[PDB]
Amino acid sequence: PDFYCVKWIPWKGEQTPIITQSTNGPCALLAIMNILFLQWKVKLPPQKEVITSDELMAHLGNCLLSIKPQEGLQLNFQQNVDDAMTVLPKLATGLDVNVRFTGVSDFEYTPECSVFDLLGIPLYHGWLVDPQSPEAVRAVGKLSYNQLVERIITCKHSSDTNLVTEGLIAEQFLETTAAQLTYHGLCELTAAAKEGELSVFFRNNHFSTMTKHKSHLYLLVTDQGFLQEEQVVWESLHNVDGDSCFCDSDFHLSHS
Repeated sequence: PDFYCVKWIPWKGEQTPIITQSTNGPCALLAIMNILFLQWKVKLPPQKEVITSDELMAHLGNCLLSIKPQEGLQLNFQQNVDDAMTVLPKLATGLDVNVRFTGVSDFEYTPECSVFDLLGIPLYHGWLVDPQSPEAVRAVGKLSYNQLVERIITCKHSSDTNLVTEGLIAEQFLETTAAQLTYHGLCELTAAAKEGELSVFFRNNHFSTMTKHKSHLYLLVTDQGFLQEEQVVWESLHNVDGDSCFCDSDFHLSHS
């Protein structure tokens, strides 16, 4: 959990490095930092076999601090920086996000949110309510999965089944849509999702590098296991659940 292993993969023309989580924690630095290496925003000596939470960290800070501003955020930006810079070292350990269920770019604002909101990197999650189920739209509203828990516990105690009825039928929406994704979220995600531009995906307090390529949603292979395999580069999110096909950089299929 201290060091990290480099996959070294031919991508977009040249030999490009990438990082592999084996521990598989609430680990979002590997997920962001990855993006930067692809974007070639951070170059690594061709040599490098390994890298530390230390290396990765300081690499990101020089990368954030090298953002000159774009006129939304004006001197609002100047605090967006301070916010992020300060909760930067947080990313090393891990970071909960309060996911909203309204939309796939909808969260309660952590100040760790500010790192993405500054690196022009989108964050998305799959855990959306289904307007193809009316009770949720009403019985969940704009509440978040840290604010819905607080609320379900309030309803379990209200002597008024008018608002226990909700408190039951929220308990449904979790003790069912456990996998933090719905078919609905998954579809709606591809909707928002710009082709070919890389992003980050939240699920079960766990972070993934993402993209849409030929209008399907393919993630990266942050798994250390498939490691000598340069051609094994993207897994699919073609499906609500099941199995996924693997690819080389150019999104051609590959086999062990």
